[PDB]
Amino acid sequence: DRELAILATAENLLEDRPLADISVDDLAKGAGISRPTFYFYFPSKEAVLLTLLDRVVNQADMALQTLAENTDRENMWRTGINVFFETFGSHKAVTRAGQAARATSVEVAELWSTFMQKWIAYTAAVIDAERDRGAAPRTLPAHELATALNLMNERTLFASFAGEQPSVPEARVLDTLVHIWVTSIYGE
Amino acid sequence: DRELAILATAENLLEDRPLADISVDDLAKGAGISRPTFYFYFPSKEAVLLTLLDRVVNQADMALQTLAENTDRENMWRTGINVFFETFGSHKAVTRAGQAARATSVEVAELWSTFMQKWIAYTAAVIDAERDRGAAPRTLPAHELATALNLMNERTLFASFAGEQPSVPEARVLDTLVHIWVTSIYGE
Ligand SMILES: COc1cccc(OCC(=O)Nc2ccc(-c3nc4ccccc4s3)cc2)c1
Ligand SMILES: COc1cccc(OCC(=O)Nc2ccc(-c3nc4ccccc4s3)cc2)c1
Ligand SMILES: [N+]
Ligand SMILES: [N+]
Repeated sequence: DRELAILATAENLLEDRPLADISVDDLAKGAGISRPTFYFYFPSKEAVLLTLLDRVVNQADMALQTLAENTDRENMWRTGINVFFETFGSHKAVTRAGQAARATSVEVAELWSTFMQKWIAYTAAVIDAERDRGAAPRTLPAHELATALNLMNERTLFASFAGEQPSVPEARVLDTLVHIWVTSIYGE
Repeated sequence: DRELAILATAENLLEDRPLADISVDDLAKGAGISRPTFYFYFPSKEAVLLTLLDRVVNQADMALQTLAENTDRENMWRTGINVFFETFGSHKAVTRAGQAARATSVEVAELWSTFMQKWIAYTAAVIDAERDRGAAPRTLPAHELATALNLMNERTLFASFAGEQPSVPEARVLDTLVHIWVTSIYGE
């Protein structure tokens, strides 16, 4: 919880500016500790972002697990995509920074990669179940369809949350993604 | 065409390694010229990448214009998405580097942004035409559906071309994207 202070301060500062405009001394100051005391909890400012990102991706992941262990088909996909929209949506600054650091950082890249593989494998399993019960047609291989849908969400939510041009406005992005998932999963 | 030599050399070196592992002296050497002679044609190695990216995006754009000024609906979308797949697919190293430099470079960011807005506006116009002729249903706003489909293609092609994990294998990515465009455009 000097640790938690450092994490909270880094998330607050990331609202204002990028990681590379945040100094260790910045983080230390905000957390009420000295610089060498900072280095006791974290090896670097990049390690702090990694930890923040790790907690955010694990929060989406635990929320999706919760949903899984339990409405119409459209509403089912909408409630699952909404886990990602609300979770990353509630941590935009960390989302944007972890987005950027995937270039910068092999560790940020592998964390992102492991969780995307997990969410894709879970989307493919649900598509397969829908196909085994006769509710969805056997069109594309489920895992390939899942990979594209998941990558679409990653890129489109990142764009909306960053205010990119072009982007879907944040107020319309959930409905946009759900329409594309549902038509592509159930459509022939 | 000392200019063209510098452009060709930079595209060849980008096959081996990132821009930040390529030196001006590298580019100059490959192009058969001195360093100050290099600085006569380009202000920096970043300006060379910008130019390479500019020619690649304009090539996709002119190819899509060609198609536009002229088969079943599935095949129509497939031939248009294929412009992007073949054009960026034929220039992977430049594609990957321009992908990365969007973070690094406001100019790379604006070039990418201008062309994505243009391709989205064109996809929305064709969707609207399909809806005006009664061939597609009026579901999502055409421009929002176009923005998500185009962002999906950008992210999914970049992943396939980079060999990312996760990605759709390059041999399956065109069919994957076309299925999602067609079901989402024509589906209710
Ligand atoms: C920055 O934004 C990002 C970054 C990375 C991923 C992302 O979206 C993934 C996603 O929405 N995938 C997804 C959505 C829903 C489901 C599921 N929803 C349900 C609902 C009921 C039962 C099983 C499931 S499985 C699975 C994966 C968004
Ligand atoms: C690195 O990979 C990238 C990077 C950026 C964009 C991208 O894909 C955009 C795309 O496929 N959009 C697209 C596809 C097709 C069409 C069209 N296809 C036809 C076909 C006939 C008539 C009109 C049209 S309009 C419009 C936009 C791929
Ligand atoms: N949100
Ligand atoms: N290609």
